[PDB]
Amino acid sequence: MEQSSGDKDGGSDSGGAQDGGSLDSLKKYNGKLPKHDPSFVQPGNRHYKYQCTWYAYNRRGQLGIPVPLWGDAADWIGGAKGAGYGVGRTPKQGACVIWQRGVQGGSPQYGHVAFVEKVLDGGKKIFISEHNYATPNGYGTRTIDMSSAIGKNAQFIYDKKKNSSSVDKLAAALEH
Repeated sequence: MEQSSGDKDGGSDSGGAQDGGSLDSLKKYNGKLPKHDPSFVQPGNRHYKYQCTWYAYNRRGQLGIPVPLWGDAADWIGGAKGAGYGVGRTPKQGACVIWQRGVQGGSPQYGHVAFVEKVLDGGKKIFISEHNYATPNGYGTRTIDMSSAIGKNAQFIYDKKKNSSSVDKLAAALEH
């Protein structure tokens, strides 16, 4: 089957919506998500490095948004309040979702953090990614329905910062 000379497929490049105007910070990247730096070092090494939170700090740094070290996964919503960050339930690209502890979609002891890769069907579903926390051997992606229990428990944290390359008082300094 051909339509010219061969058959090409590239519809998946539009398979999901980029949110574009995510936060305020992300819009300047034209909806393209910022680069990750494996070699980049973050001062957030004090907390649970084997927890979902560490993966979240790294990916939060990917987006060029430095955040203070928050205790445990569920704590992040409260920490955001104190740090002057916004919290919402709107699916926006890039930003990490926080599940509390004892809710569907979260790990009962800590809560759970995941990174939104895409906003699907308009914002019906969200596509998330992870490194190695819940998926062993490899990395996995999953689509969460915003209408379902998993999606309703997914809470989004919006950062006020769009400054990346600058020392943040909260991010780098525990004490003051």
